[PDB]
Amino acid sequence: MQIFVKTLTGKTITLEVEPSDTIENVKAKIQDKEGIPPDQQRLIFAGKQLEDGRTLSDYNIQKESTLHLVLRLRGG
Amino acid sequence: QNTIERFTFPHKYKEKCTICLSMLGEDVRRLPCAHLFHQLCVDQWLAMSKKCPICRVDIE
Amino acid sequence: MALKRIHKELNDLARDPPAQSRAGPVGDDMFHWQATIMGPNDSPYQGGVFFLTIHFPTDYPFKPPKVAFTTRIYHPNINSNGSIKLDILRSQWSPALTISKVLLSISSLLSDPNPDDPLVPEIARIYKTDREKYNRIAREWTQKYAM
Ligand SMILES: [Zn+2]
Ligand SMILES: [Zn+2]
Repeated sequence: MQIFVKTLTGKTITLEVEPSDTIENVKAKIQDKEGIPPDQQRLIFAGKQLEDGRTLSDYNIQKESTLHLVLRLRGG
Repeated sequence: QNTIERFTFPHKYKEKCTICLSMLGEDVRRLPCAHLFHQLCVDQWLAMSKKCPICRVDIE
Repeated sequence: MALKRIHKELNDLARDPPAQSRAGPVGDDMFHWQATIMGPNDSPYQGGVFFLTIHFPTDYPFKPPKVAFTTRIYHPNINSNGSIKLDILRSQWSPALTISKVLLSISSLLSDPNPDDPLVPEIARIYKTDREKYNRIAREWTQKYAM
């Protein structure tokens, strides 16, 4: 299943995921493509910041959903 | 500027420019990441940072 | 250049309001704006109306706007002078960003503070160790200064 992760500047990341994937797994996948460590990623869907311990199904995230990636960097 | 021309593709357009926010015959420049901008708009940015304003990838 | 892009944003903000906010020029001066932003729903700032000032640099959009709260607010990432701890206002600015995206970002930060990189260390500490107290005080300050 494909989902899209968009950054504030309008970059689109496409990820191959499963509904059973946890937010933490999703962050890891984002890390492999974009080099951003999970700890400094925030993922938002439908206005809510997603929690690492929940799944995509938990938040009712479906095929070709768009998630927003917010970076909260160290020393920032 | 010469580094800009070496690693980018300048041409005439044939979608909005995210830098000036005007819609794209006008002179545009395509970065290696494939993002597109008005040549003037983007060159001003590249002159102070060698990274695409959208995907933040260095053009080198 | 800056002026042209700045009226462009004005229309785009009027037609498509970001996160229950209002924003426009201080009368004639296009490089100085006033904005209001509503406290996010089911945050402790809920119900509040918060004032922001915005100053655009002469070489906008290649340098970030200066954006600060002028309403007092209790938040780990916003200090007593209204400075806001957002990467995009400092080092992560890009000309592909817009004031709309900044206002969106401010709203997201109100909803979900980042206590690990604070502007107010002691409020961050409360947020971490006693969230009930953080919510209470945030609500109290909202009632006192923003409602
Ligand atoms: Zn342009
Ligand atoms: Zn790019």
